Amino acid sequence: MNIFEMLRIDEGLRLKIYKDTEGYYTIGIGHLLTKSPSLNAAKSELDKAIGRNTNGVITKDEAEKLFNQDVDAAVRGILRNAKLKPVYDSLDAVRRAALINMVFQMGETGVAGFTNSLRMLQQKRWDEAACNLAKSRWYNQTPNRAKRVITTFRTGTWDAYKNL
Ligand SMILES: *SCC1=CC(C)(C)N(O)C1(C)C
Ligand SMILES: [Cl-]
Ligand SMILES: [Cl-]
Ligand SMILES: [Cl-]
Repeated sequence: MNIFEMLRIDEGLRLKIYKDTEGYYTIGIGHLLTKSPSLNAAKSELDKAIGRNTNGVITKDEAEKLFNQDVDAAVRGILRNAKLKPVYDSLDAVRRAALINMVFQMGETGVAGFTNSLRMLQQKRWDEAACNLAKSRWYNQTPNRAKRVITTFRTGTWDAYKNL
């Protein structure tokens, strides 16, 4: 198991424009196109992201290319962020994947806002971090995914993903 397989499970794969859990236009493996209500604005972002006239449909190769770029960007965003980098540096390889997962889903700014949870993770207080992470809109809006990510932080294993 690794970060790519992990996010593929959490995000799924769809080759036509769709609305994510928040109702935002998205495509591929959780690639957010726009927060704008307009399907035309989304198709225009998609064409720009892909580099051709897509008409809202992409191939699997194209979805996987956006995915590679998105995972890379999330990692580089953690490493350049002053609140995230020290947490990331403190963690083992499995829990690092959990942090990347959160950043991929909510962005660098959102995760940097979990000030108290980040401090507990850095201190390696795993049960206490898990309880604090669950006191969040994130957990309340997407409970099954949040539970998988939180269990990964708690245990340092891939158990929440292995029967999937
Ligand atoms: S978040 C810690 C916690 C409190 C209580 C309601 C007693 N629980 O069942 C858990 C362990 C979730
Ligand atoms: Cl998704
Ligand atoms: Cl892009
Ligand atoms: Cl969920």
